[PDB]
Amino acid sequence: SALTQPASVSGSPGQSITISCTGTSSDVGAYNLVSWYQQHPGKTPKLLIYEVSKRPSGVSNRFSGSKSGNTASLTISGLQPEDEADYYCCSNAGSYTHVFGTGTKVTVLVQPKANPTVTLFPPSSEELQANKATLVCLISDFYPGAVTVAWKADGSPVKAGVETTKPSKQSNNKYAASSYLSLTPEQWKSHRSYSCQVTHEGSTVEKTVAPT
Amino acid sequence: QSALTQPASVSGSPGQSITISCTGTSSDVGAYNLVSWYQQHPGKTPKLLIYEVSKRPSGVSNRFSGSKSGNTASLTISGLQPEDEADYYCCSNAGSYTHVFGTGTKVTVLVQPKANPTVTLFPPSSEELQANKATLVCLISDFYPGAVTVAWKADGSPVKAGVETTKPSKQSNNKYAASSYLSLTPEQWKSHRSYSCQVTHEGSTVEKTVAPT
Ligand code: NA
Ligand code: NA
Repeated sequence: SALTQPASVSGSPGQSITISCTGTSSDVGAYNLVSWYQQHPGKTPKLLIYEVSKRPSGVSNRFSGSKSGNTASLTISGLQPEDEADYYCCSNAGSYTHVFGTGTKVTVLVQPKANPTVTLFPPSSEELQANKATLVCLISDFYPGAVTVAWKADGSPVKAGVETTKPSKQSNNKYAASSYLSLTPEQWKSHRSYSCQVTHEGSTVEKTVAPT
Repeated sequence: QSALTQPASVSGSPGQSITISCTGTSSDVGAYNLVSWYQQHPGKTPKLLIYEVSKRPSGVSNRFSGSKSGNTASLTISGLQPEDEADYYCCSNAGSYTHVFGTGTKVTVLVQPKANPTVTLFPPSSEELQANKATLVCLISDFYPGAVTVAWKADGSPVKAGVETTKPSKQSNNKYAASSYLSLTPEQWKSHRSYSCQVTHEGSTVEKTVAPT
């Protein structure tokens, strides 16, 4: 069973952050064999900590590790922009078996937090004339680069047919993403409205669209 | 702190060949002819595939082969089959009585054919126009691999100002999706006769056109 980590955390340059990683008494709690890895996208992982608290040669002392019960912790002090990466824990579940955490993305805040602009598009006429009814929810100009998207039909949940893209930085150094909802024309015309609800930093924006 | 470095995961198509790498040091992989390879399916006991770099036990298919060069060892799986989907681990002697193991590689077996993108061009929405904005969205979906080139036109003429295109991301069907949006004022939108989104993917081109109404 995988080890449990928070999906993300953020801090300002110079701050201290802490990442926790929770397992069971058969792995994290059974041995002092917890290791921490830093991975930038596309690069091989770098070992930061091994055996709970030991640093390999050449690893900065800004990184420290500890453990209490079935939870191991990685602390990063003096947060620097180069520390923006994915961090995952690893632990022995036995002599040869290892279990891995799900990874925590560390965001180093390089600009003010920005709530997203949300623009919802009904199906185009070309689309409906072709018996398609895809809706697109454009989400732009937000920071940091994480949002939660939920669709609705007449104020009821809709989970099937939804695809949301991973946020990516645009030219204004803010993040953009889109979510689209594949619908048949019958679904589109049988409801009074469809809604795209976008949540960012606990704040929620909902846009609504209706057949015409 | 020692471990043999393996890529976390690779993937290949049925029938093709893949090669896993296993990087050690001059004191283990590079020092001896004693690299082994194991295959493990979830919840099952590991199976020795290769020992002493390239020797194959009886009962192991000859589709598995091992080699090494310098401080890096390699396992090759020819004629990839669905049953080959598993975790693969390398190990090497670090000395007479010591051994180092690898971090493991998940081998996923999945057909991933090329696919040209579906392109849907959206004109400005009503609420957007009443807020004095007229963004156009070009939805680009269901393509593989994850690289496209988007070009916008107005009146058949190239337009690069005010366009943003998201980095393509893999969707639930293992194909990629992205969107390109063009930021206009309502006045710009109405002052043109035509707007077009042209998507290029592997020597294939799709152009969609929309006009104000
Ligand atoms: Na113009
Ligand atoms: Na045009």
